[PDB]
Amino acid sequence: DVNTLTRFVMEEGRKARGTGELTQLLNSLCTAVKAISSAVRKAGIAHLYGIAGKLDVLSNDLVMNMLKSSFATCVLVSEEDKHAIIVEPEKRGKYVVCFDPLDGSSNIDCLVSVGTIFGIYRKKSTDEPSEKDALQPGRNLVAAGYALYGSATMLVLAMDCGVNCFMLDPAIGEFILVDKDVKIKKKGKIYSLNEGYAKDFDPAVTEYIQRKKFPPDNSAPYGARYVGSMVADVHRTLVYGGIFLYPANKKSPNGKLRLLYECNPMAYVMEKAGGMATTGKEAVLDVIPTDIHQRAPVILGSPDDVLEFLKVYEKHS
Amino acid sequence: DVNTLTRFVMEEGRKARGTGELTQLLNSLCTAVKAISSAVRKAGIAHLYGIAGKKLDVLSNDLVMNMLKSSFATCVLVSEEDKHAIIVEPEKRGKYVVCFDPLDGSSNIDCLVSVGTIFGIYRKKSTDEPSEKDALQPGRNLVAAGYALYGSATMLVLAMDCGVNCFMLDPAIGEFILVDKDVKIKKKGKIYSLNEGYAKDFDPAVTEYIQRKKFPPDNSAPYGARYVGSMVADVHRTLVYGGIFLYPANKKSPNGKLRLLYECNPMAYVMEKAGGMATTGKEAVLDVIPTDIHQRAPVILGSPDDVLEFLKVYEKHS
Amino acid sequence: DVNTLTRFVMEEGRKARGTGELTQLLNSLCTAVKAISSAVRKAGIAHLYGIAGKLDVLSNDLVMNMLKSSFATCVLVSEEDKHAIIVEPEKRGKYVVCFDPLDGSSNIDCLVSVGTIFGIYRKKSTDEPSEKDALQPGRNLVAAGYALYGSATMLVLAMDCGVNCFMLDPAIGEFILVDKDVKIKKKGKIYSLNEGYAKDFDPAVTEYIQRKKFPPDNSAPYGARYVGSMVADVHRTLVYGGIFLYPANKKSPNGKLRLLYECNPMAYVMEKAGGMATTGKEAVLDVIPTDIHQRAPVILGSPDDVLEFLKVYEKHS
Amino acid sequence: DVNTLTRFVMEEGRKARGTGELTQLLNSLCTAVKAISSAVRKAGIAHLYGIAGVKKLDVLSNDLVMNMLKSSFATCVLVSEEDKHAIIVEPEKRGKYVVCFDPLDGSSNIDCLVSVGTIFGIYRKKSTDEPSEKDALQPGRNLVAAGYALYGSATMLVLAMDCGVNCFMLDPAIGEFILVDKDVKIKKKGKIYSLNEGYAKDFDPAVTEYIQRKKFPPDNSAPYGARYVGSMVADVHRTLVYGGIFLYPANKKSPNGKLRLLYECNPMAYVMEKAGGMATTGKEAVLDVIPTDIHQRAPVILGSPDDVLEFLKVYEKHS
Ligand SMILES: O=C(NCCCOCCCNC(=O)NS(=O)(=O)c1cccc(Cl)c1)NS(=O)(=O)c1cccc(Cl)c1
Ligand SMILES: O=C(NCCCOCCCNC(=O)NS(=O)(=O)c1cccc(Cl)c1)NS(=O)(=O)c1cccc(Cl)c1
Repeated sequence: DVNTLTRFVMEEGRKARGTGELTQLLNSLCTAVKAISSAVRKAGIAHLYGIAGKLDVLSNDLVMNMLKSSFATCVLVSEEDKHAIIVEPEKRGKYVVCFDPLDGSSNIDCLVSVGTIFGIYRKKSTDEPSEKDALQPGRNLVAAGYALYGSATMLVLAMDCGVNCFMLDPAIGEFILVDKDVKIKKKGKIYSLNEGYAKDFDPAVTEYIQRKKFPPDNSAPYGARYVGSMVADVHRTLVYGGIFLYPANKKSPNGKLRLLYECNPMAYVMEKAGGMATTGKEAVLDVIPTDIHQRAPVILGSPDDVLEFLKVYEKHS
Repeated sequence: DVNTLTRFVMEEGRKARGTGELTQLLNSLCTAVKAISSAVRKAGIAHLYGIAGKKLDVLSNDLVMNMLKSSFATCVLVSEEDKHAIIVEPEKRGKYVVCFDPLDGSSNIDCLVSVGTIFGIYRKKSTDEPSEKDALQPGRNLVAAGYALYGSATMLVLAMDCGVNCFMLDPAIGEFILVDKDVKIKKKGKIYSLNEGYAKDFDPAVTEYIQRKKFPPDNSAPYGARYVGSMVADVHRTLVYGGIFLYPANKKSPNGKLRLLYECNPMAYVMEKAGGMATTGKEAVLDVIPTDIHQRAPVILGSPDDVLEFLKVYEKHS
Repeated sequence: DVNTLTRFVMEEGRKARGTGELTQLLNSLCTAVKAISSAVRKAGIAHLYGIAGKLDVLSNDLVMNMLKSSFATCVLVSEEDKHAIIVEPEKRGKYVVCFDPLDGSSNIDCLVSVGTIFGIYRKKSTDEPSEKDALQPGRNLVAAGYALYGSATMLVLAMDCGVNCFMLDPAIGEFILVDKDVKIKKKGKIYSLNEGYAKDFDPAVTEYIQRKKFPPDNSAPYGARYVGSMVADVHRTLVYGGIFLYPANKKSPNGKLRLLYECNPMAYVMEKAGGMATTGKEAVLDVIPTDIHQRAPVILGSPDDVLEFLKVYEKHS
Repeated sequence: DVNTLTRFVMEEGRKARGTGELTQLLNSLCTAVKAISSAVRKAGIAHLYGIAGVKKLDVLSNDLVMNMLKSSFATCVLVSEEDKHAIIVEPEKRGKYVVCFDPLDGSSNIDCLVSVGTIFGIYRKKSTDEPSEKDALQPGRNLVAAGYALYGSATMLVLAMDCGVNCFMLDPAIGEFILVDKDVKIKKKGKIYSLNEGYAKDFDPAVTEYIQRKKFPPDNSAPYGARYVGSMVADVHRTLVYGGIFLYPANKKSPNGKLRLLYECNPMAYVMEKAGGMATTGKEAVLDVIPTDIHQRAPVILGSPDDVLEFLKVYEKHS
């Protein structure tokens, strides 16, 4: 039977005997994602160019506004906003959402794939909502995932039931379930990181990547791919297997990607698909945050590959 | 004033006193590209999954083939998807030869990587009966070339004698809107792009060149690295931001991997019309004289300062 | 604050402490309407004409399949099907749906407005579901409405809480609430019927139309509009006021429109909007059907206008 | 073989050995029509209702047609239903054609989602004088091309030229007008009549008798059906496809009718005649009226030729 995101979350909710509030959140989020997709594919650009005589800000406003009006959220953390946004009392629900509304957009002038990353927590205390409600370890996530605006638009939704992938049919504005309960390969053949900054690599990263290009045995060297857009690179990692690295170094001892709305959601998707996500010292999902914009190193992907990285990493520690 | 692809080529043709045949070709191609874009973004995918109770690269080929045949502007069509050249039936024969890659990069489309359509347009040069040999022209002979990139948005980049112009597809109205006129690439960039997974097979010149990007001998900042693995995406980034793109020969591909007629030549032509460069290492891509419609070529292309720097390293290794 | 059909029905259901089954039905119905709208506006028609080298049937297939897979329905009556469709046991829910999947399509070759009409009943008996479960008076409706595929696509949904109008935004595939708790004008200035059958009119209709052209109280004559597509004519009646008539004639002594899936849904929308709908002898919603395809005369619209017709009708007994 | 509006006009132009200027006009017009269609179907309406935290359609449509036509380099004088005076195209963008158009005909009732449309008629500038409003004061006989876009259940462009009438369906997935009906001809006699009978008390006696004949046929034939959308493009297009008659006639309160000659009556009369139909004011062919004011009204009775002739017989009978 055909299945849409709307029908899927309703049915997972009836199984869980839920009240429907998380489904309202996700419905509102999907509406925002269709609106972002439409703007990212440049619907209406002819009007900007005078036929009748910003993008990351618009994406942020869409997500912010749909979530606030969902009546399901109370604290909203965005990559685009210095402080957490506190939902006004009359619209407050029980969930905390951290999101990157248009990840990768700094290079959107070249039409690179971009995406929306999100992580959904249940508010844990009864105190007045504040930034501290978003300072939960990724282990506490209720749901997380991303929309990828690539050759097509796809929503990847990870929850306790696993990882499910929904293709946006723009003819009708429906997310169609096309990949159910997806699992990542145990071991891949692609490595993904910015090798231009090799001079700053931690010595363990240098050795691990050397082994991918120059295997000490008779295996074939890994292929290299690096889009420079986290959603594109992580989704390829999910589909094809392999490893994605944005690691710490001496100049950036905490990495550069942001824990709350980049690393944790991707780490959660990965673990629900049978993959791994490490900072090098611990699981990303076990980091207890102290700053809503704090950075974390991340190495994620096929478990055999992540474990091999950790072997080399331990060797230099 | 607002300008569309349709209006633009018609006006360039009136300037040149043309008969309208190349405009008919380009109109037909743009119709195919909009249909390809629609299918690549998965419009109607719900019907495949049973809402009411062809593979993309095949459909893309059919769209380009059929639109070009019915344009009455072409006589020989070479496609990545077809082993032999397609000879247009006599009643629909026009004067142009088109080599194209209908959905470049589609082998990884299952991860939604950017994909694209690449095309190069020649005038048929011989008076012989149309045949595969009509497509064996060096890229220097191109009349027009370019690509559609199906990325975060769909864009058509069209290079001609007048320069390079970029048109954004507005899917609300099915129009390509002129958004970047007479585009020129930066003289020098800060990004290098190649599959470093083949580092073990690199010839010494490539190895040294890449070492210079990571460990600059003048202690300037290292280049950043980007490699989508989809040629249209990487070349378009190279055009927009500058830098250098490399697909050199390796042990799996001793004659390079990218295809001369419908990947390297069209991108080389766009690059040169934008003030960039494109070389095999031994000569300009556009100067290679093809002998086989699917033959491969090594390619190094992008900002002129960067390609020239590579060629100095190449000369150093003779 | 912005509101979608998805969010609206979900929020009405949470207010009512519902189990979500009617929402699943209405969500499935909205998906089908968007796919019908896409096909009616001829998205993809270029493929039929060979770019790469039925409409009422498709609409019926879209509604049947989405409702079956909603797990909310048990009996389905369609204009297109001789007998009621009984949902297979594993997909059975508690609701009965009568619908006209593409009303007006007989004239779609001239691109007349067309529409989808639906009425939703709860199954009342514990017996195995059967065609007889749809033989309920319109008084028993739980929800009803229509999608109009006109200059734009609009879904009008009537329930106990009133009538709400949602515009389909085709850029994002969302029904946006644009008219809340709609009420029809007490009296309009437009009458709508096929005057081509004047030779067959009952004397009461003849006299009423005479009053519209030659007003006895010195008011201006009514304008006449008759699209010939019931959804288009009824929606204008809702928006501008006035009266719509499809009375009996010699070709159709019981009228021409079908009680279960044309007259009843429109009568229910009208009454929920403060309007009226009568056969001449009784309220449409009070007719107790004995055949799922039975016909009924219908006079509906602004209450002052219908009452004036009934005043003339009673004069002729 | 598939044929699009753009491909069709290029090929008609190469046949005529034309310079392409009219094709540029028609291309620009098609771009505006696709943009009108998008706005009419309410693409983006969610932004008006606060999804992220504004011209009326008839204003937007006029702006779209005006701007696309000016930038076509193919026009010199532009007459719009929306503008009191003709627009004179600036010298650097002047071409040889005069365009009269109604950018969103029927829009006054668009709040009920009635079918609406865009109507256009294209003239060659005949004089060597400086371009002025007078260049639009040509009889419909002089039309080079005319037609309409109907935004109904689907969007269709009907284009009438010397070669006949052709119908192109807009495929909104790709923004292409696809040729679906070639060389269209109207039925010789129809079975539908179309006019606002609510104003019957003001009818001219010939109209009263003709409509009486449609409802109470004197020869035991079947009475005609009645249809009246109230949007001219929708009613005229149904008339083209199914046959019959459409009436917006003069009366004593409105001796010149209500519809506008230059950008409503003339283009529809031209489409009808190119399809083998008729269009009359009652006293003469619409296309033969010589206008003196760009916004002047004309009565119009059009459609299947036997039906129109029957009307004219009734009209002549009442002198
Ligand atoms: O999804 C969840 N539950 C499923 C839905 C059940 O609750 C629906 C509440 C609204 N009620 C109705 O609509 N009722 S009605 O009869 O249809 C009705 C009555 C009157 C008017 C109308 Cl129009 C309709 N729970 S969850 O916590 O969000 C959740 C948990 C786990 C995973 C996930 Cl993904 C989500
Ligand atoms: O584009 C080129 N020329 C532009 C104008 C071509 O005009 C030919 C079109 C056919 N003629 C008309 O349509 N005539 S009409 O009066 O409008 C007419 C008459 C009757 C019915 C109608 Cl409906 C319309 N030349 S080129 O070689 O292709 C070329 C060269 C260089 C760069 C490029 Cl990009 C392209």
